[PDB]
Amino acid sequence: KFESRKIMVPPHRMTPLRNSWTKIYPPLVEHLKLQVRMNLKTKSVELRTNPKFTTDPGALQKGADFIKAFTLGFDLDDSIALLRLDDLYIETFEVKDVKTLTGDHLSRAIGRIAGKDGKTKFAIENATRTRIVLADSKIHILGGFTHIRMARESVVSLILGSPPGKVYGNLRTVASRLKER
Amino acid sequence: QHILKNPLVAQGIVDKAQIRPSDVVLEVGPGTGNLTVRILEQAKNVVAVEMDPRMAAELTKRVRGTPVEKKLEIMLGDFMKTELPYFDICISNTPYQISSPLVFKLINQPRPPRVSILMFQREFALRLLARPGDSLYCRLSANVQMWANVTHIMKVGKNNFRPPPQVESSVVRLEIKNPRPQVDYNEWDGLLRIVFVRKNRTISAGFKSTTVMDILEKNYKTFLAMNNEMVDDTKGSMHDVVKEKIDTVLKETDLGDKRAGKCDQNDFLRLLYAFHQVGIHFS
Amino acid sequence: FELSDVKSSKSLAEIYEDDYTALSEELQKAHSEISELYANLVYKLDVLSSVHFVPKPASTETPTISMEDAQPLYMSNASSLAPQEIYNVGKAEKDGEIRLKNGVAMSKEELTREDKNRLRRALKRKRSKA
Amino acid sequence: SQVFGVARIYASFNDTFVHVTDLSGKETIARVTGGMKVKADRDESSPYAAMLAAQDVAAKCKEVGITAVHVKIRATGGTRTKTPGPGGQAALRALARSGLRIGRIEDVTPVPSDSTRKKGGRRGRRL
Amino acid sequence: AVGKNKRLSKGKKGQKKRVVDPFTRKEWFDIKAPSTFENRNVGKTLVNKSTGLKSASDALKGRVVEVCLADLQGSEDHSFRKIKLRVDEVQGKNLLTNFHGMDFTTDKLRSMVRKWQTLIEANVTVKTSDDYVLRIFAIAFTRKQANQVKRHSYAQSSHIRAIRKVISEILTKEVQGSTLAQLTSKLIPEVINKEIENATKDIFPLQNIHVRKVKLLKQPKFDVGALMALHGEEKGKKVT
RNA sequence: AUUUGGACAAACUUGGUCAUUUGAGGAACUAAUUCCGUAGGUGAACCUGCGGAAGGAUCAUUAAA
RNA sequence: GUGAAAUUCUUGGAUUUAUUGAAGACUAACUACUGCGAAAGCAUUUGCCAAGGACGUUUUCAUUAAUCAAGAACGAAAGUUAGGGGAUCGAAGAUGAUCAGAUACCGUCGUAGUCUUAACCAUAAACUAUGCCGACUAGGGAUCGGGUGGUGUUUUUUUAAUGACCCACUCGGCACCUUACGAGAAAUCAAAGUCUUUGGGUUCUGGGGGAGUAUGGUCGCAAGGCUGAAAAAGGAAUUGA
Repeated sequence: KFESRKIMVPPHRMTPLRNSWTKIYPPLVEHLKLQVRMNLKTKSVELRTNPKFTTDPGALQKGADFIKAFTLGFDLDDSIALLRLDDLYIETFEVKDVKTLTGDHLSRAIGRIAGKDGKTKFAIENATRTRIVLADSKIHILGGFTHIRMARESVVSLILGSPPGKVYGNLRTVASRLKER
Repeated sequence: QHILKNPLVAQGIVDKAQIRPSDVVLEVGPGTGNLTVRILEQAKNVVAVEMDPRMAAELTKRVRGTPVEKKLEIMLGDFMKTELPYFDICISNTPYQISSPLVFKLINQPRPPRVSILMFQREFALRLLARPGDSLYCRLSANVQMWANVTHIMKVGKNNFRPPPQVESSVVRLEIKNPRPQVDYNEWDGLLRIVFVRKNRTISAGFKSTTVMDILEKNYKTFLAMNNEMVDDTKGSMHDVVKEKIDTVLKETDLGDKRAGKCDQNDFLRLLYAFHQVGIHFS
Repeated sequence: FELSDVKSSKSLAEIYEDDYTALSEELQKAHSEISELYANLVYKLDVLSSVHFVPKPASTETPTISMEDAQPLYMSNASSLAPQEIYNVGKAEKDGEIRLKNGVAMSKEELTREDKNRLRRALKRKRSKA
Repeated sequence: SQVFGVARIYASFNDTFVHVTDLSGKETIARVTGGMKVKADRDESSPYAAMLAAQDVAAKCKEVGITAVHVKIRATGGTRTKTPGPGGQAALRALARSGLRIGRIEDVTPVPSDSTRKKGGRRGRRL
Repeated sequence: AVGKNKRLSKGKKGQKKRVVDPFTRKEWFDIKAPSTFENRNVGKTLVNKSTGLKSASDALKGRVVEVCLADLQGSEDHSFRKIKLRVDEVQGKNLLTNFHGMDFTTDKLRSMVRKWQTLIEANVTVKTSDDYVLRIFAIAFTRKQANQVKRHSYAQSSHIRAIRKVISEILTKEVQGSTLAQLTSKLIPEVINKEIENATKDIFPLQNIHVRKVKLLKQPKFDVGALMALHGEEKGKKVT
């Protein structure tokens, strides 16, 4: 009853996949019992589950999601967390999805999201217990459902233009409330 | 909120209010209560309305013990949905968002007060004082100018507020025309709305819009229905036959090519009279 | 409090493990350290300003013995408690009664009218004093 | 040996449909919906909601006798966003767990070549 | 919401009782693909009923299934293409289908389009010898030489226009000399794009040359004989 | 269709009638982000449409096998 | 649909699914510190009409040039007049909810506009916050257009193209990185430089903030011309006397 899945890897995320590959297949094969492969002649990773060795039906889907998140550009240990639990999701969107920005404005907006030395993005991640990755313009958020909702909320305010000072204030408020609860 | 910080401007408001010792004064927005104590000193009866129990309680504890307590009255809650008894003078320091409905409720108030000293935004007060032919002229300006006479009093900077807001204000004196002119509010409102849909166009074009002729068609049709007569058959649209009717009235008036921003009250009322004669009623 | 604008050293896996698992252990660490070093200081000053020899106060896992024990080592805490603090008496639970301090329990209904009045005036003057 | 359906997973931004159909999408088999399994409206687009939705549709599909499904996930597309959300991810996981044989996953999100204006207005939509 | 506090709207006035039992009243049909592909039996579909053979025949004359050549042919390397078949002649539980269109998968398109090269899209409308008016979209990307050092490989508008002309004339020559069954037989093993490469090999070195999409626009007068031949008569059992 | 005479006679008035419900005194008892051009604004301590500007805080990945 | 809801639409089956059809805009990814243009501005395909820079040139005229008031051409978005079309978004407006918190102030409908032709309007942080023409004064790579040369791969060979890459050179661009023996109060500037105090040609222009005041320095904008009321413990109080 072997069951298969295929997920492609862009090139700029294909070098690090090789670099940290040796820390990738052990969690796939030892704890999920999931035969793996990398068709480097089609730049894809193929996960197939064996009829007899695997146990959990959902192991295949969690594995596909884990590799997919790593492909979108998350750190290896973060993606491993996505394997470990069962309630971690990834949400993506774009600056033009929020507000149509052209060229230099869009660059400034990504600058305002990142904050100097990433201070802002790290603040959001630490506050709401999620991981954010800016692609060129796509931005991706990994975390629990309500957490990524809050992170998206703050990020969208940043995109519209609230300065990082006010945004950071709001973050510390919600952080205090979440810590007390 | 924002706190007043000038007893001299309070003195000025009272002086230009020019209270008579036989009056009853309706006060909106007491604040810390200096105006309340001054008006209780000057006038005969005072009723002050408030929506915030905290300033209400602080005011009543500030006034309790004085002999003017028998004459002062305080009314709590929102006052757009309650009954307001007759008051000879009005004084208002309210936040503006209710202030516009305050103006219109006061004008609509049966047995309207003699004078009302109000505080408004600088822009809003320029709107109320907007004379025809001035850029600020608005439908609100037309309504208020032909149901009441308005006149500026003084201008209040943002710096005279704790904490200061960022829109400069002013104090204005509103005098309801007693008696009210014998014109229908709803019809006059419909006229102003249609003509001021875009204040700098031509009224011919403003009528040339679609939904305006649709509504006018329905109104004239129900008018001729209650009068119990039928119209001549139109080759195209009933909206178009009443459109040519409006064309006739516009050409005979010779107002079709005039700016809504430059027409005065007199032109508007003459146009309304022409419509009333021809059988058009916007309400 | 304050947030951390530096990169988090532990990923989601770890922070959720932490959420899976005296106020601040750092606070007790600093407290213990300052206590020790202050003991050192008072040692130094007592040596300087006393008249008689004073020894260095002390030096500063697995099951431990307690050589000091502020009880005779054969006394049960059930026997070290005193009757007042394990049961005083207080106001009765049912609304139909009042229960004074000295252990009488009253029923509001079976009291006579004058009794009702006198108990009243007593409660009134107590509440007035308070 | 088996038979295939097509599970169309419309993960809107504040709801989720899991609509199973036959090949050729004509004959709809079972359709459930977020709030429909979750009686509220904050949670009408929640991963828990989609999980229950997919479980029930797996039941109904196993009723009809279809054992495998290709899947076409979808976001609202258009001028709005264009990537399937947590709702769709949750539905997919729940169903593959439920044990229908997943055949081929696609993301058929309608991506406008050249869209009209979007609802926000010049100042920007959200917040 | 099915909550108690979700107040009733005009809405839930008069319902209808679930008594129909739809998937008991319905019925199963199996379809078959033309003889070009290798696996011709693919999936089954549902027909509302059979009381109206009008309904049965009409539903299955409107149907159009859409499969992936990997499933159709057994080789997993055609995973990204995806064809559309429409059934138009039905007989004895068993549907006969012919070619109706092509596409890639959105994943593959996003996968091919990268950032430091030029995209070229050619677009030709033609008609086969079978009288099937057709529309073909092809794409190509300007790759780079084996000793490039320049970061990008951009082509000039002149090279772009030349390559578009070559692609257009190749596509139209091929699919005007062909027939539609012959068209699919060519389009399966990626041979038109091998031609496109081998022709444009002197203007500019390209990569990822693909016939992106095929679109039917008009169909000729129907031909049941042609269908049966393309797929490569019966008695009953004496009920009494 | 219309017409005669009765009783019933709804309903109304003026009441009478009994019946039941519902205002301040007396008298008891119990209980205790900044900005620009233009256009507009009536729930305006300011807001909105359209086109612009920075005179506004960039982290991670990235040649190729 | 939002933070939360709500008008709204839904047994005459809405949201969703499949196959099509129409209508009007729009031209995604490819999109870069790249291109074009006098600026505003300009991205689907093919065709036609003219136009343009650069480069190549042992072609040609032979000072025809530079700076320049008046005037003219064009001039984003909004706006006006008259026609056309009117899918989408959408000032005004009409409405829902007004629930704490605004940390998370919006939802449904929508005139005018947006689109188009013919005229007006002539303004923007129209920015490289800096009149133009000429000349000289530092190194370095990359990149776009043209040309010359070299060399091997990619290519192909009596048919119609003979293009891609690499390397040196080369004019001309969009910008960039290093620094100035220079300049400047400093930021910075390849011009904002051109050896201590000054002449390459030419046009326009000049002699901070808030406050407090005088106004004949001046321009706007107002009203009414029958209409009026007379001191309290004679308290507080489930808390008191």
